[PDB]
Amino acid sequence: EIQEIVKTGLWVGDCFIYTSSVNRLNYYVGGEIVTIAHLDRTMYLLGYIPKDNRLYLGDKELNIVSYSLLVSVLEYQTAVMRRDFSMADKVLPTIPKEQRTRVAHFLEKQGFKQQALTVSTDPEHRFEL
Amino acid sequence: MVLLAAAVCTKAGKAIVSRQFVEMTRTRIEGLLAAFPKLMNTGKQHTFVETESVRYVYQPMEKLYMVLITTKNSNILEDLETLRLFSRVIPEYCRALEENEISEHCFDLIFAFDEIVALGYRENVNLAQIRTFTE
Amino acid sequence: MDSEPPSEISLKNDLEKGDVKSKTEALKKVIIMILNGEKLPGLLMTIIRFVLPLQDHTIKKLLLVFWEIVPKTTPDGRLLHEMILVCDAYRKDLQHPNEFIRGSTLRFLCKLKEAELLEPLMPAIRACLEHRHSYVRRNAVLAIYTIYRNFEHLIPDAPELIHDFLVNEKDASCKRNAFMMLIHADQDRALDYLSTCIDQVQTFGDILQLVIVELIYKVCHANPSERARFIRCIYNLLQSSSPAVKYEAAGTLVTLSSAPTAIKAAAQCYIDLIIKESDNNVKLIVLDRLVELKEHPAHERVLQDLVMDILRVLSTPDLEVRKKTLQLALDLVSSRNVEELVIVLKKEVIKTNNVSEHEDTDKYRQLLVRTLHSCSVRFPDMAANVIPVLMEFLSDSNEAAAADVLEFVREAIQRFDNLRMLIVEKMLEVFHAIKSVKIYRGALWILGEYCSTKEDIQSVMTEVRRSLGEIPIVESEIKKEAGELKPEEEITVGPVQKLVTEMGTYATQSALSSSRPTKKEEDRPPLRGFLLDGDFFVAASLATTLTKIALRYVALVQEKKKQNSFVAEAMLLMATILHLGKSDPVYAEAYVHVNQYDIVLDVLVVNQTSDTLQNCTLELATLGDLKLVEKPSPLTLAPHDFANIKANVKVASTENGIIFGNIVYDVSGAASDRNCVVLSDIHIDIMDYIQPATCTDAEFRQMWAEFEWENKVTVNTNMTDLNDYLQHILKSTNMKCLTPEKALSGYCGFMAANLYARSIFGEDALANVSIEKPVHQGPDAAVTGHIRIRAKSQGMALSLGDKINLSQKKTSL
Repeated sequence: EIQEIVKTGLWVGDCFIYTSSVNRLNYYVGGEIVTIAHLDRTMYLLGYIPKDNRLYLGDKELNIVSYSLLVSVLEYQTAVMRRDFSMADKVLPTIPKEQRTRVAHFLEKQGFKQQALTVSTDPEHRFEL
Repeated sequence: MVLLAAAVCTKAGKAIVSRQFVEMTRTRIEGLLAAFPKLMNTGKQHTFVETESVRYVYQPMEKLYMVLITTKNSNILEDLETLRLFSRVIPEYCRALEENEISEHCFDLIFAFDEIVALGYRENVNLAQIRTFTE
Repeated sequence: MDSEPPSEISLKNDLEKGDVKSKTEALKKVIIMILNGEKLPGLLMTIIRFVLPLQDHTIKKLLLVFWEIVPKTTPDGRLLHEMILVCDAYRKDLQHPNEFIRGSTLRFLCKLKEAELLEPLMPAIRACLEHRHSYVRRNAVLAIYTIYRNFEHLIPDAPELIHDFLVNEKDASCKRNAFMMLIHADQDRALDYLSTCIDQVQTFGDILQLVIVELIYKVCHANPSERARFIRCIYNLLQSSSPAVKYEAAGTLVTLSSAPTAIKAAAQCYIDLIIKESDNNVKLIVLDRLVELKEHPAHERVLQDLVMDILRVLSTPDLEVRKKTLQLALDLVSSRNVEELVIVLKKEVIKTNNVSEHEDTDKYRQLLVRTLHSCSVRFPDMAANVIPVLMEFLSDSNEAAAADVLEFVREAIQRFDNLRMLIVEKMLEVFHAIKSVKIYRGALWILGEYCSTKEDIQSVMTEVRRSLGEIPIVESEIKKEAGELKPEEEITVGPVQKLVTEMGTYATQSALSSSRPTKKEEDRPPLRGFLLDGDFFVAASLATTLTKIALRYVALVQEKKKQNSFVAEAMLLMATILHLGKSDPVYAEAYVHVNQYDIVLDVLVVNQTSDTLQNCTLELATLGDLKLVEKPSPLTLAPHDFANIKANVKVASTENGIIFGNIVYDVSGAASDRNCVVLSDIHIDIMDYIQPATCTDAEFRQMWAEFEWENKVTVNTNMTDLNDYLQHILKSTNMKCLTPEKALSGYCGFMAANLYARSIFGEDALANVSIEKPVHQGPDAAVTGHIRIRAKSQGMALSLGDKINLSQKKTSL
């Protein structure tokens, strides 16, 4: 059961990307809820059109807004969920600063403090691990 | 006591009617009410304003201030709630606030004050409850 | 009867009259005069007589009212007994079928901590043991607790009477309505019972259970009371880097600044903090959490930066919110402050792009050029951005608009040596339409330093040199400037050498060159031509000439410490500068004594006379800001009495209507014309009345400006520094030596003190004590100090002026 409520949602693979009533775009992996991104306003998932390389959102308007799904983050975290911590580390060169620390914290929550230590950019997170 | 006094003020520069639950604030009551409620309790149109190290909670009605004062506090909701219940009880006695009519019903208001807040602890009152007493 | 202290004779009459209304009104009038604090015992027998047994609630309620605010004091109609006229027939009142009279009686009776009513209040719990209302049961737990408080901490108050004696507190927990007067010192079993009650709550009652016993294992269980405790409990379980995202704190918090812009400004601050925790350099201060709203994905839709743009402000919302917002742009994003300040400055500073950011008032324009430019001086990357934007500033092409632009950029070149070669050609352009000083000054400096780069210069300079506008300060700036950089690298009909010729003529010489200069006579008296005239050893060439000076920057120039800088964005700074950050014969003999830190005025009162002075009373008076902490109290001053009587003294009070002199001391005795005499004990001054307060350099400076302090005296025995005599004496005329206004060196080094006080005289008091202690071969007057003084109409200025000399008193009786 997932913490952030699903106002609307979409399945990208077996991973569920949904909007939340917090305006949070989160994805469900593992039975764990991660925030892929923050929505600034209330948005609904029209669908994911591979052509545009985008997820198409709409406001109150019958027009288009687009969010590309942050696949590198999602794949890091998904791999972590599966208990493929090394695999998620291959993703890490393309996870930036603070995101490596976060993804590391994901890795850690699932378990393996050390692999999380190598990816975490932040020294403090390394130091605690 | 947590609640020093429960006081109805005129910003004429005096406490029009007021209640001292146990003998402490006699003359003290008038000076506090007279200075601070004149400045809107020194407020800015905020229900809580604290001055000279005494918490003043208030509501303006005309040239008059209905005032609750504390210098200690147990909870946020509570201080407002006794003031609020007081504000249901006060127009039954005096038809809004106004110094002459407040003055005439010193007994009414004062009795409500004892009943509402007893030994500084905020009891509850209601206009029907008030009736049994002044009957 | 609002407050009328003499009316007690009429009240007695009104109190019994055979008309119930009149009696009620009378008793009511007594209540209102006591509450204010006025006369009441005369009445007592009358008051007490009608009301006593009756179940008729209103008079009874009125009498019940008067017994909690003065019962002890009034004694005509009551006297002292165990079953007083407060409670004797109020046992009937307690035992009436109507709940109101019983309830009321119980409530006042138990409320008193009176020992002459201790027994009657104890079985007074009977009146409310039966609970006809929520009010009756609450009235009971509070009354048992009040009985417990009143000398019954043992077995007189603890068990049950028939249902409560300290057990309503237990009962309340399981009953339909709760209220626990059990906060301290009461039954353990009830405390335990309240815990059970957290679940089976009554909400008012829950606030009473909760003040006693807090912290839950749950989320909640319901109701505002539990909810209010809960945010406290949450802050515990995550203290770490503020709350960050405010919990249930948010609801009260808005009202905390209802006046009205300040809430948004505050809210904006929290929202900025929350975004991210950055590097936290100089004005990069965002705390809270590192990731919780990120910053800056390239796939995030419609992005974080949209909210960040609000914070970049010209005033885009209102001024209070503006000042907060500019700091807040700087705080989330920059390098320090420099990066986001350049962007922000680019928007604010004057252009040809938008005319909603340009203005024809010269100082503001200039300041805005300096703010943009200070970013370069701070950080390199900004130099490259600044120079092209500066040229856009110029493109406005008003005399003045060019002018301001030229003035900063020229400073930038002093910092930024042969890096801004490119700008020179742009800078010349608007130099020809001219009505001001500033344009000439600045242009002549760019065109002058930059000469190697260009070759135009006779042509550009010459239209201006024969044009008019305002030219004082033009002279100074052109004087050091015109030749510079490379000896022969220009030519239009005047090479660099013609320029040196020109440069010299403009400074103070004479020469046909650029169709003569506009003026020659220099700016402010000290500057003159001569230094530069001597100079240009090697004709306008980088060596040890004007060029050197021009392509170098005076002292250290780095940061935003205000060394070729101006410290952020010019509009935000005005607000920061504003912020001061202020923090019958009678004989007396007397001395002041202190034992065990008790300060007392010793007085001895002497009757050297054989005559009678009986009727002798001694008083110390409250004059104004002087006060008695206890007058001398002996009834002494009798035939040939010597006595020592101690009058305790205070220095701090509030003004009384009687005289304001030294110390008044009053002895009374026999005589009927001068029953009271005023006679003196030793000196206390007018100066006491002043109240000490302090200033910082900003408050001092503001007040200096605010009102004049020209007035000076020189005070002897200011030979010494600030710390010694001068501080101690200044203290006694309630002053204090704070911050400096000095400028010390090997030739300078008068000690300077900035003084402040806020006198209870309708004035402040300020002064500067300058101590002329020789740090030169020719001192003012040697050791001594001149105190420059003021007060707000300089009526206390004078007090400062003489109370920094000397001051001492002693006696040895």
